[PDB]
Amino acid sequence: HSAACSRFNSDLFYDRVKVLLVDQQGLRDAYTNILHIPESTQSTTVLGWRRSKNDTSIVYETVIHDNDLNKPKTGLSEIPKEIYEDVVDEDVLRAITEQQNFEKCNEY
Amino acid sequence: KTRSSRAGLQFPVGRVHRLLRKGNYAERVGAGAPVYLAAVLEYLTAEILELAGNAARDNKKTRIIPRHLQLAVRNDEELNKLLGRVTIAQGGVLPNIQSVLL
Amino acid sequence: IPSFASWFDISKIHEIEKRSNPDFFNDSSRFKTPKAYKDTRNFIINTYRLSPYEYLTITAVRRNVAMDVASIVKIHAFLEKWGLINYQIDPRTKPSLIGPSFTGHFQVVLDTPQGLKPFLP
Amino acid sequence: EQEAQKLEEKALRFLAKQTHPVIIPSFASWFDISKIHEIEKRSNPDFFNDSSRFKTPKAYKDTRNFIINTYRLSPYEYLTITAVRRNVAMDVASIVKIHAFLEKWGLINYQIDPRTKPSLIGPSFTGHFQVVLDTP
Amino acid sequence: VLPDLQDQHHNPFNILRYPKIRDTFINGKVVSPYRLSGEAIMIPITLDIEHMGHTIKDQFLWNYNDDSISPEEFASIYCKDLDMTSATLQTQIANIIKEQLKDLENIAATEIMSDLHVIINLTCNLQDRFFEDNFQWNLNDKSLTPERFATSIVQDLGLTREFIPLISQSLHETILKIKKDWVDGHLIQDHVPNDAAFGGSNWCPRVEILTKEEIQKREIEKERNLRRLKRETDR
Amino acid sequence: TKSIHYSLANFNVFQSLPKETARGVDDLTRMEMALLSGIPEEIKWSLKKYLTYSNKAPYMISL
Repeated sequence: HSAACSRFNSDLFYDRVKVLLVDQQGLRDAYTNILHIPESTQSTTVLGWRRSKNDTSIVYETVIHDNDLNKPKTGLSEIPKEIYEDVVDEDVLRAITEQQNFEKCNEY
Repeated sequence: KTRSSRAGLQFPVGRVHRLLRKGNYAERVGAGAPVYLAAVLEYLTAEILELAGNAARDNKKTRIIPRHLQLAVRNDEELNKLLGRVTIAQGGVLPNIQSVLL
Repeated sequence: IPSFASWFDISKIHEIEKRSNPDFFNDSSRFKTPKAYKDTRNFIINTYRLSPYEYLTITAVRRNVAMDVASIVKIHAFLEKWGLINYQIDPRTKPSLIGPSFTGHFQVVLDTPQGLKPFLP
Repeated sequence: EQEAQKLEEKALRFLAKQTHPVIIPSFASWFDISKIHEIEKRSNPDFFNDSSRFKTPKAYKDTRNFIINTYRLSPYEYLTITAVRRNVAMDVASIVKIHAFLEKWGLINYQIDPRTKPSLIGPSFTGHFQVVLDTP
Repeated sequence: VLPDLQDQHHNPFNILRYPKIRDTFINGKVVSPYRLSGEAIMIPITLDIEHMGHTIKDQFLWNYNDDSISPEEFASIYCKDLDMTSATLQTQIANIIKEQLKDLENIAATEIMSDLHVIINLTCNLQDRFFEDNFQWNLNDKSLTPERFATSIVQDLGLTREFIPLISQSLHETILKIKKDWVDGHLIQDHVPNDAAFGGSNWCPRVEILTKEEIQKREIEKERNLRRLKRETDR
Repeated sequence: TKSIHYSLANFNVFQSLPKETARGVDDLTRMEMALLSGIPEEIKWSLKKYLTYSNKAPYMISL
């Protein structure tokens, strides 16, 4: 039955966090002295620098920028204007271009 | 019309059925027992012949000899377990020198 | 629950998904047919509707659908690009490839033929 | 709110801490872990122009950002290509090609000791610097 | 265990507190930096060399359709990396990865043009937590490369990165086998593992689990199965 | 002074083993590599040192 499908999709998640979050945060590379950490946690796509005025000290800090946390990332970047713009009602079409422009504006 | 062609085998179904009948193993013999026995026999024969041919080709020989049969039956652990109590004439023993004697 | 692209329905097939993978409606292959495509799509949905808080992986649905993975991944990457199944998610559940720790926030220095220099834009 | 503080805590939790400096030869300053410069496209790697289906710009970033990340976390050690080939599923020709390319511009395995080069102040004066990163 | 996510102060000396970092410092080595299209088809290359007191075993795919390194330079860097450089070892490597190519160069996935479906049942082993799995794979498809399927498998399960270049290669070898009998009697019968009417109590056949306990007997078992299976086609 | 705790720059495997030319790219390769990079203000230095080696040692950068 299909109910057992999620029964495998649920526990397979618990095994992942089992082998990756109870040890020293991740598995040693065993070929290089690198601690392999699942990539969903660290970062991706540095967006640049922001410099402000300050007389000898120099400060370096890491900040995380975002526009909307409760509107999750999705596709629509791999959707061209030929496939969907042909014939759709303008209501969801506006919701599409809204999500898409948000997807593009999130990266400056 | 021979039953071997109907069953799809190369072994004689009629001869196997006759041997089962006149062997006094029972008083009656079904129709699926001869074809089943012929299937098992032809499978075993094909496996042994394939192993012997591979052994002969490894020894660049195009004719199977008892030595090749011995090598093929002793290399495969399954047939070795099956025919462990059976000796083969002109087959010798496989070369195996102990580490303490080398 | 989708907030955009509300054209989807489990009853019929829309034209937007036909243009996505045309190899499902023009091929006379024995294994691929629009009837099986609609069946597997309705299965992916009915199996995600049981708990809309986890990430539906490809092997999970692969466990019990008789369809080539080459098309399973094709339609699965289609139901994530829209408001479809993967739109309400918790942080922990993710494919989350096991790579090395990220770099880019490290302080890199340059080697000018006149001496070391900090890398500041 | 409280979830913003929990997010910052969990972010710094799973974050690499810099313990060794990294040195670029100052003629290869152009790059980040998200952009592919024109030099990388016109050089020997030709994953672009869709010459095949096995190599793609996605696999190019998925391998370059693996090599740079493996090197910059332990710059004291030397990057051997046998470990890289043991970790990536790309064909050998491309792995060695991209490795020789990265070593050519001195991005990885740059032979340097900081005891023979004195410090200096760059044209950019002291300020207040930040690095913006996407939410994980 | 490793100073990657832990916090060390400005002084790098703290890294010495870990054993797996001082290990690469007490008995390390100093090395010198080495000095070095069209349709791409992938050809895996397996090699099990037993020359020195230690033996080497690994697999890798070559894609000989391009020419940027030769089978001699690859061994020249594969032995320099392992620091077991020997003229006899480089020649031994160039004497094995060339026959694999010449033997497999004649088979390419081009001009197939046949919608073929096969139940791929493969088995991988990395001398720890080996596994086996069988699924439905459709030939004549270019969207899903075995590398992407391998990345999906390593992502869904809790597998280390070193399993990506292990399941993909062993999969390519199977593809070559599926293409081998294609040069002859390779008619594709409707071979299914499950269905509903046209072309499920449980997924006992469809298994991707990992097993630590070694069932190190498949080599003979597969050959036993393969030999009989090949004779089944003729009838 | 010379101690592991003071600084980790010579533990047991690199205090006289590194070659004498391990301080970066050589002054010629540096010129050749900083000449095809697209950054300005850098070409203005490579083409200054090539211009120097064309009047003080031309036999070194001959075509």
